[PDB]
Amino acid sequence: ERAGPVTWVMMIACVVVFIAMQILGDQEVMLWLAWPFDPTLKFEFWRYFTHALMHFSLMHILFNLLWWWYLGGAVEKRLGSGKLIVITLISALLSGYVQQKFSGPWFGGLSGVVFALMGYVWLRGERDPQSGIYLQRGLIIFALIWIVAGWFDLAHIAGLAVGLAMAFVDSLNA
Repeated sequence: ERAGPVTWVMMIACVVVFIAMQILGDQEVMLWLAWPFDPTLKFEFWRYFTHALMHFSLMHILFNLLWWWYLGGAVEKRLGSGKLIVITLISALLSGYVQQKFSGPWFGGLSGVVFALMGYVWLRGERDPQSGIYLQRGLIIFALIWIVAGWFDLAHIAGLAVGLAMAFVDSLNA
């Protein structure tokens, strides 16, 4: 009667990891969950996705999970659990890949997924007001501020581009 099962299972997953991180420390958990730092480790495939589960502070997590719950829960409500899973897998895969090239393999966070969900929801809403999915200009304003804020350290754009591409492809139905 609220947010769907994919919205919830992600939130719990990131909660479990964040706690493990508190009890064991960041390093120990990064060591097993981070994008491979060494080609020998390229067959531990969980790492191409599991970087997205790790958060480094209670604000880090809370801020991502608020967006995830609002955006992801809207995608799962209007479009189903299948669509969220796939936006989530592809975006984590790709924003992890771009991020790793920008700055190496020691990173974590669901914000690549979150920027895919923002691009997606906003474009789908723009091109396809039908499916009940839309992003307020207030929130699109918060997206771009968040991006330029990131450029001044006050993944993102890669995420953004995946969500915009997927939403385009999904809105070729006029």
